[PDB]
Amino acid sequence: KLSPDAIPGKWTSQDSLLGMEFSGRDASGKRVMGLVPAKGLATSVLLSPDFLWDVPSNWTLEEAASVPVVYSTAYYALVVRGRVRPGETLLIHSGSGGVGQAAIAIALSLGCRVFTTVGSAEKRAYLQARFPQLDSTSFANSRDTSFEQHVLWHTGGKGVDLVLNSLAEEKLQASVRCLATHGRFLEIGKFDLSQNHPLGMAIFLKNVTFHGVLLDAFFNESSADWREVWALVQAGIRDGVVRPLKCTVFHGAQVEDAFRYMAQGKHIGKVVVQVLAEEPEAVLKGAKPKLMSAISKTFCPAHKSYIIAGGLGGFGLELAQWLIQRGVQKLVLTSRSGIRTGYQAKQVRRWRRQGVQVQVSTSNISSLEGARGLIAEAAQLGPVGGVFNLAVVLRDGLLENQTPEFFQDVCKPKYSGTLNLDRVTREACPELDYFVVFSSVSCGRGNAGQSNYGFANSAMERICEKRRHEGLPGLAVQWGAIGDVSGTLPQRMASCLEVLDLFLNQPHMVLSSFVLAE
Amino acid sequence: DSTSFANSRDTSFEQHVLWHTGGKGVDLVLNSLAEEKLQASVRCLATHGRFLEIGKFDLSQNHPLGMAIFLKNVTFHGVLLDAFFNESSADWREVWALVQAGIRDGVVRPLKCTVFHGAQVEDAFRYMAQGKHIG
Amino acid sequence: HGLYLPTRVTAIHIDPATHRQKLYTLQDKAQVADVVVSRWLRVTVAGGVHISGLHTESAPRRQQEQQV
Ligand SMILES: NC(=O)C1=CN([C@@H]2O[C@H](COP(=O)(O)OP(=O)(O)OC[C@H]3O[C@@H](n4cnc5c(N)ncnc54)[C@H](OP(=O)(O)O)[C@@H]3O)[C@@H](O)[C@H]2O)C=CC1
Ligand SMILES: NC(=O)C1=CN([C@@H]2O[C@H](COP(=O)(O)OP(=O)(O)OC[C@H]3O[C@@H](n4cnc5c(N)ncnc54)[C@H](OP(=O)(O)O)[C@@H]3O)[C@@H](O)[C@H]2O)C=CC1
Repeated sequence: KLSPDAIPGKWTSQDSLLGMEFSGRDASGKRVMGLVPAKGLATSVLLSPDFLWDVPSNWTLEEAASVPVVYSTAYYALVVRGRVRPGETLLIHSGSGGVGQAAIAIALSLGCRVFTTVGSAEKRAYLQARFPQLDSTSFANSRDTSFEQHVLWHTGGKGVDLVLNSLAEEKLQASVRCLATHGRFLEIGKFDLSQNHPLGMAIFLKNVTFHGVLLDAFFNESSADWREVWALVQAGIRDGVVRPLKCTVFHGAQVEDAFRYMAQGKHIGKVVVQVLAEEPEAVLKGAKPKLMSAISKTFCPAHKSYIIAGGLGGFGLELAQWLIQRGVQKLVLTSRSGIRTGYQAKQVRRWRRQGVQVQVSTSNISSLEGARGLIAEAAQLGPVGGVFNLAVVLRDGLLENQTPEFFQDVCKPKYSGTLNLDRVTREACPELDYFVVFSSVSCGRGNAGQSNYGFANSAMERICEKRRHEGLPGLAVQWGAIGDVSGTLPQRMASCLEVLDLFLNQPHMVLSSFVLAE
Repeated sequence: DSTSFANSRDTSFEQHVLWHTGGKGVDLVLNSLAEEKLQASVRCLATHGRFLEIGKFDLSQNHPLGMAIFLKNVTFHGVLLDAFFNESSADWREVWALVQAGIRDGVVRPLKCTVFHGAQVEDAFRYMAQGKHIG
Repeated sequence: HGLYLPTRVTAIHIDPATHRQKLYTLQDKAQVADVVVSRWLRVTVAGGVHISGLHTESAPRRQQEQQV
């Protein structure tokens, strides 16, 4: 129901944005609970110390996971934005949920009277048990617009000062009418705001402050304004206002069950996933978390350098875009001509702006001296990680019109180039981890009029097979037809890149991928 | 400076503010203009912006306000000074102290005045009605 | 990245007379109009058209995956 790009900040993953809060052991071993913009569900997280709190000894790490998000947003909405003061009357929707409970705990501490809305009766009972201060006159129904009448009646027709709204459509408009003069409306939902629904401006004749609250801005920006909310949360933690919520714990292996439990909508409290079990020691100073079986996918170090022979060419530019997304921050692209089109300049400028240390080269991998020069440039940038050979020089034609010169021309980039790259990499590349060369189904199946191209592709496979039997990395991917950049339909670049992601992990030497027509 | 001025009767202050601010907008808008001008002014706000509304016409007419502006953190205020007289004296003392401090610090300077004698109060009303006065 | 479709436009102005005035023929027989996009001002102007306040929202991929 939510598009990944809606989350503020540029992630490019299209996934892994799940999770916002966690509780675990700092690198040293202290018990901490943090607040990450995204990527909270994981066996580890990389977060700045400004977003980490210290778990008091009275708490267990299971409890810690419920405090950060709800209490940070509650404090930000009330104390920082609404400037709630003691004795005021405020309305909090969905009191059973975490945000509502944090708002109630903050409000009752100041001495404010509270009106709340709860969908079912058991939620009313639970809230009555949690906060004995509330009476039978402090409740209403969140599933209809009847709470307007309740709040207007019990407040003497005046209304309420603050209203923390999480509802939508007609229920938002109803909550607007409950405001009293000099009221403040704190909006934390995102449906009506996203849809640009209208709000009658006649409510502002009454001195009113309509607040748009989004805690996401703090995670990626506005660091200075964050320390205020951090201090408020810490003071609440020490002063007993911040009490951990109820926690329904699911194991790590049953995460889909946890998501289904959340989806059903029956939970009261905070759903927590137990990635790992807490130990009695107050400071474990452990080395690593326990290992688990997880799908394997490709990533690259930041200090490694990668090379794409024939990179400027269109299959090469999509492969590079894929690589930059997987962490490659220094690159080397080879091409005889150099940047000679608007598209290539656009892409390279964008990558340089992103921080990638791109460098276009003209060294020809055909000549062994050229291969040494290319590897030397990559070494100058950094230790060599991989070598992708995508160079190709087609000279098609039936065997009758083929000649030695055309065969030599086709073979120089692919066969000779791969040989020279292999030799130089063996000599002077210890840290190398990938070595890929691209072939065509014209090699396996065979095609008419491409005998030279087929021969050139086949020889590359042999070098890769030899490399793998010797223990060094190697791989040859035989493609069909690439779409965006035989009797087989063109394959889209998205599918091709996904498949290449799959192939780099398997143990086989030569692989293939093509789509059958009809 | 000369880049701090724009045009009010026309709606050309949107391009000016956006251009000279780098497209970010502004942190605070004190608005006393009409419907189209008001809608143009809201679009000038930056993130975390604040829209102080001292007019009456749009509020009285109950004209609509697109809530998408609130997706960006924003604070929309309806500023009616008259509430201080009917109640909220404790709140009023804050404004009183602010104005007194401004007077005793030099921040508050007296505006220009066009004096009309008592017997010509009708002339004063007409002159203000013409709308050509400064001060 | 991904595909974004229009969902709201604040204001659009069209004027065929100015449009006819703006179009300039290329060296070949084709007729061309020069466009500008100012993201700071949120205006897309070309010939006799003026799009202001365009807002686009990401659309989920159909995931037809017709290619397997
Ligand atoms: N502005 C911002 O940036 C932030 C926004 N929020 C908002 O705060 C609200 C509460 O968030 P959170 O702390 O997770 O609280 P919960 O998700 O626990 O609260 C959900 C509440 O919504 C109602 N509800 C009804 N059906 C469902 C269902 N199927 N699934 C979930 N809820 C259901 C219930 O209240 P009832 O029965 O009374 O209707 C329930 O208690 C959300 O609207 C969230 O978007 C939170 C923090 C930051
Ligand atoms: N995309 C496809 O349809 C399929 C292609 N393949 C193989 O997969 C890869 C995909 O690339 P592809 O889309 O064909 O790219 P192109 O054929 O569009 O371009 C090939 C690239 O190699 C460069 N190149 C050619 N000769 C040399 C040389 N001697 N030294 C350095 N660079 C050189 C070219 O630049 P310049 O000309 O300036 O040197 C260009 O950048 C290739 O290896 C191709 O053979 C196989 C199956 C499917």
